[PDB]
Amino acid sequence: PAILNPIARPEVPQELAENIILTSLNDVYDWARLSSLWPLMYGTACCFIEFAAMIGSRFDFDRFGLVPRNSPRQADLIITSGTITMKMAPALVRLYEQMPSPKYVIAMGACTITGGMFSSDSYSAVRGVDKLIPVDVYLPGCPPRPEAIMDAIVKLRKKIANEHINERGNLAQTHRLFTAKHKMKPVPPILTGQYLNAPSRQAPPP
Amino acid sequence: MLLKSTTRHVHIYAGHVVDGEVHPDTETLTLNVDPDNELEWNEAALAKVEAKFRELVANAAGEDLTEYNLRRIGSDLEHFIRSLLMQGEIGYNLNSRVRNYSLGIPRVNH
Amino acid sequence: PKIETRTEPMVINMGPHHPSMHGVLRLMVTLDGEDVIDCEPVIGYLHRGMEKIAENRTNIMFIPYVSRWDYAAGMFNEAVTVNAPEKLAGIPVPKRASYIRVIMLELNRIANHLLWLGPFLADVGAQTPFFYIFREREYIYDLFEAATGMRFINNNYFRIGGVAADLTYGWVTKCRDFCDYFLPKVDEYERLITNNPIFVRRLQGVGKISREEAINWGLSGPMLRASGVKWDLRKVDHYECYDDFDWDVPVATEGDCLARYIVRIQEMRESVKIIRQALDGLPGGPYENLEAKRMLEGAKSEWNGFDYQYIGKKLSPTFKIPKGEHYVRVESGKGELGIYLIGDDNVFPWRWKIRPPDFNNLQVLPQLLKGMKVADIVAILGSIDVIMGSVDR
Amino acid sequence: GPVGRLLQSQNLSVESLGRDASGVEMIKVDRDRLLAVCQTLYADGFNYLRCQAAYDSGPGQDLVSTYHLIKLSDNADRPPEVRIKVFVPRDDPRVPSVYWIWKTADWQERESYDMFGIVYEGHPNLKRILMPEDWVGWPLRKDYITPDFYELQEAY
Amino acid sequence: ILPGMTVKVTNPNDTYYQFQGIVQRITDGKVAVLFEGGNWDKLVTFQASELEPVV
Amino acid sequence: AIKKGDLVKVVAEKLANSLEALASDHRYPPYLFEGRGEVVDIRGDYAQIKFPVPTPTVWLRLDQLEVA
Amino acid sequence: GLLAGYQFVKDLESAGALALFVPPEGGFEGRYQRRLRSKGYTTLPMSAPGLGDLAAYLTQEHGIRPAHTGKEDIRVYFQPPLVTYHLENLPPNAKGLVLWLIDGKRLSKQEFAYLAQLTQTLPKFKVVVEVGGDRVVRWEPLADWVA
Amino acid sequence: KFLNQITNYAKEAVQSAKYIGQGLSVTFDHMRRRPITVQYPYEKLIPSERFRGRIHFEFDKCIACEVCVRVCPINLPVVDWVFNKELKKKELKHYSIDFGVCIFCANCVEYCPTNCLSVTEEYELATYDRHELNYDSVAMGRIPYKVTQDPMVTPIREFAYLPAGVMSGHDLPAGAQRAGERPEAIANTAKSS
Ligand code: SF4
Ligand code: SF4
Ligand code: SF4
Repeated sequence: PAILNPIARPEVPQELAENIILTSLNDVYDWARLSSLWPLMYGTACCFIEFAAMIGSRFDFDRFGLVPRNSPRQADLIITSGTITMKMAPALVRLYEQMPSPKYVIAMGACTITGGMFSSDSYSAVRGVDKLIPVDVYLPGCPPRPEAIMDAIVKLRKKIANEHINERGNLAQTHRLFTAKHKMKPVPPILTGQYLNAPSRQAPPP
Repeated sequence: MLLKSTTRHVHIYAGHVVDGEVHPDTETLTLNVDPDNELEWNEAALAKVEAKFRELVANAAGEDLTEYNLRRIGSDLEHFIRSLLMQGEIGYNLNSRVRNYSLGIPRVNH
Repeated sequence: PKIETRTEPMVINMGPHHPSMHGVLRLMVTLDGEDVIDCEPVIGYLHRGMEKIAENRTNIMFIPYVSRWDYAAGMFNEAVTVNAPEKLAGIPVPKRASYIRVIMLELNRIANHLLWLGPFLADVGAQTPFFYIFREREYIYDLFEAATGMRFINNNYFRIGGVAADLTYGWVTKCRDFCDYFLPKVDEYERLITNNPIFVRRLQGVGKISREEAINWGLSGPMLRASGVKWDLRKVDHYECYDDFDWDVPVATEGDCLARYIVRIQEMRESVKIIRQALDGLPGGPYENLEAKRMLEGAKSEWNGFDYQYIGKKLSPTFKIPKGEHYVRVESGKGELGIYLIGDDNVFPWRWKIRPPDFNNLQVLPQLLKGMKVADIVAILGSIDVIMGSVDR
Repeated sequence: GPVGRLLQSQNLSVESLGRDASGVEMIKVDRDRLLAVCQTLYADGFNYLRCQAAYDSGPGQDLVSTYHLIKLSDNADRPPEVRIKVFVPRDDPRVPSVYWIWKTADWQERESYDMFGIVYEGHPNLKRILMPEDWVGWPLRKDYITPDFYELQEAY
Repeated sequence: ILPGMTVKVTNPNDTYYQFQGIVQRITDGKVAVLFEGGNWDKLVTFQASELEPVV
Repeated sequence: AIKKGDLVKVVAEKLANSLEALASDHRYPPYLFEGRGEVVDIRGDYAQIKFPVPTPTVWLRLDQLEVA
Repeated sequence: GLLAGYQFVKDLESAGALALFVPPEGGFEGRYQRRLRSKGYTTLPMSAPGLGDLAAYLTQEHGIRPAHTGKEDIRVYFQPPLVTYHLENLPPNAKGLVLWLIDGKRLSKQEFAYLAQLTQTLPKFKVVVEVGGDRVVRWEPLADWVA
Repeated sequence: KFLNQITNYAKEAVQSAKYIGQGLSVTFDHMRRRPITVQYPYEKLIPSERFRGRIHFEFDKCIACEVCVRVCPINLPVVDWVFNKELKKKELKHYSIDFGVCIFCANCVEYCPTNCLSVTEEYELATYDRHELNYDSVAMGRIPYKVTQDPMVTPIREFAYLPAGVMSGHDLPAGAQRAGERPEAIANTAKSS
């Protein structure tokens, strides 16, 4: 109750290394994971259309090594592109977590870092993706100039270089987990096929 | 199939983790408080979170097993964690990772 | 590790994470041996609450929301949200601001058809036209960024009494240069496609609705006009500055993907025919000559009258839209956008509604998949110009 | 009005609200004989809907199901463009479905149901397209109290 | 040049050629011209040598 | 009497037994009774209430309120 | 260059405030930040386009007023200083607290001079500023580059 | 019956080969046309005279009208005033905009009477944290960037600022102007015959 939301004052600090033959190899490691970030084609709204224009030929992002990839597993980056409603959010955590561990995030737009215009009087928007996953770089602006995304990638590339190779302990999950028996009466799934084969579509009632 | 509530630093499921799988059982309700290490946990405050979860499932739940309800539980836990993190029991990790203040910046309580 | 085959129809999920542009959309589809019986399309992944946000937001406060329904063309809906309270108050609109409205809005139609065309071909094979449209559709971005501030979407260039801001100096002859540069290139596309067999053999006769079967399901846009129906609200409703131009409303009759493609690609030429015919008829011409002729003598002359101004009386944020309900509509690329507005007496509306064309057009996804294939789905889904942002209401 | 005097001769009467600032007329077709009026109009070449969703007349009085109708002749001039309104009580009741007379009512009525609580007696796939199907609350009513979800609060 | 003083631009190698605008702020030799015109007021930093203190 | 500076507090009980609470969910927000309900509109007999959390307004009536 | 030792750390410990003229790609500067972290220094970049007087955010205690959106009428938070709080939240064996600023072009001469003078006072504290530019990563004392 | 089938077969084959070679020649023609790519960090693009980037702010011209909040779609800008008692003046004590929330509709800029609140051509906003985007009164003026005055940039004009007939903006003379005359020149031309 003196400094709210405080910092924790760690001990046993980091035990970094200092030899040159390892830190040059660390520079190569970071340069390699750096200059070949492979995004995930994750589109939800006009931020994706600006990302599509970023793919284009007025200014690509194929240079400094970015290949738009379709699956998470091969990917390295979610340029979060659009609004995250409360019905697609687990379909974003299940894309982020379902991905290899040295992975990064960019949050383009204002509808996905505070909810933007939908940060008020909306009842189905997530007011910030930073309360779903660890955002690594923020860039503002509903539709931002897609060359601003390349500013964000510059700013992300000078953060991949800010990493170290004997520091990958801050890259896993601890899984502080529990269990609890309950009683909440499971219901059947009402979400199946049966859109035209249902009896009520082929049946004017009496 | 699973019915989960995946916010940040609260992930709730409806199965039993055997070694890393989940195996939905319809009655175990696991939890995975703060996997990404946004916060630095003690032995006491974490037990308070555990007890909040236990007396929030059993004490008030007698209706269906929708994701709506688990999402509501996750919201109550993510507000309880604000309370613990404001009062000053736990704090941010400070490590050389992201350091994005999802919950809040530090105040002084004037 | 394996899956235990059985003699039953297979259910597969084409989830939110499409590897494409056609919004985020589920299609829980059930198939009988690389066929399709039906599918439950679980849309809803992009409901953020427009129709209840539009009740604590006055007109000028809400108009930037409006351009997020059709992410491709954010002026077919700014125009409608303008026209809705504009009719109740009976605010006269000039010919200049309405010709500007026509020009910019039809230019957005061009953009919309291009953004339909790109992923329509990417899902149907090669990616090169996706790169050839953002080589070309990127010029109207610069046009808009000159006239309005931002590019595709978020312009918020339109206002109730007309248009917010008069044009820039060198906009008109440059739009003419674009108009002249475009027609040689809609032909280069037809050199690269429209006869390539590996393309046209992919979508010969997939999808079809009859005339009257496309009217129960109300497929208001080109889908309704790609089945033998001469009907467009630019002509039958006498939208603002029309009957002053030449017209050739395209129609096909096959009802299939060719009947949509040919209609869209002829529309994206008829649109240029409108634009070239509008620039030669402004009340004032280019803003350069207009402002010069005003300042030369016309501190009182007829080149400063109401019909030559870009707006009537500029309004406050307390316009206080009057009472009385009505339904406005506009024929966009996907089809008929519509707004059922009511109003009580105050700045905040009462039941703002959106009637998007994509919603009704996307109703009939499964009928078009009444036993076709698993791999000719995207060819059909890419035909409507589905923008899931236009299904948030 | 013209449509009013027309279907008055078809032996079923409905109120008249006048016109709505565009030449369109409005009639309060009642709940029970709604399908009969709709079938007479579809017989008299009203084959296209153009909107269906609803509005709330206020917090306590009653709901509405505002339809809209049109003749839709090919290559036409300004058509008649009528609509009809169905006041329904608040707590329990509902309306019938017009899906079988003419379509466009499937997902439109499904979302009106989703956002206002208007059941549609005789509607297939009467589910929630928006608003995850496990949801509860009937959002767009004037009296709706949202939950205290964590992803709805702030970027505090 | 000093604040509050309207100016214009004399630089054919600049898109803001021959626009009149009011100076807003001056720091470290570069002056922020404010182009009251159109609808949205625009603000841009020009060097003192690109300008011409019109009356 | 309800005038110029005083905020409101939904009470507990006149809300969910009077045939008009059936829209929203049975259980209630943990921001239930905190006296922050700022004065925004009254339509003769109706009330409109903010609830200062960016999640939309609500239209209530006489029986459901107290002034703190 | 293609390989560099720790002379950057010596230059920084000597001058107190350097100014990087890295290229506009942001790929060949974080390694020097690593070389600093490989010694015991701890970093905090906080993106100068967003810093104010730079005497209220670094030395003194200032008032941040968050975004109200019609809801939650105006309120302050009073976050503590950025340089007397992280400097006290160091580990035990901490050599100092370096300070990185990504976009330095947007700032002015006065606060460059202020950050330079602030290295001597408040001892365990150093500064670096990424003023974009040259096609080879070279640096210069920040007391220089001004006057 | 059978020979005609083989002839139609060969005809389909030849037409397919021809329509493939057509696109072949097209793509082989596109690989001499100059790239329209904009090599951004070294070849940045110049924004227009109406682009809406970062908001500006002066502290001396504000009079605390609260129009900025009453007009923003979401009531964003945090005006804070105290009303000193000399006669009536509202004293402006603090002013901020969270650019992680701002939408860049610039209605704020549009309705500020004092010409205090303007748009800048800064589109290069980004942080590692969103509590740094909350720009203060002394961090909103801050004298924007001006792309051209950058020693390591080759600026490019966009399609509305290129000479008539010109389409790209890469290899241009050093005296190019937009399309046509300004109205001042037209007026002084008509006045002088
Ligand atoms: S931030 Fe802007 S561009 Fe991105 S989704 Fe929201 S409205 Fe669209
Ligand atoms: S609109 Fe202008 S004068 Fe009014 S509060 Fe904002 S900055 Fe100050
Ligand atoms: S740009 Fe729009 S959202 Fe931002 S401060 Fe101005 S009016 Fe408000």
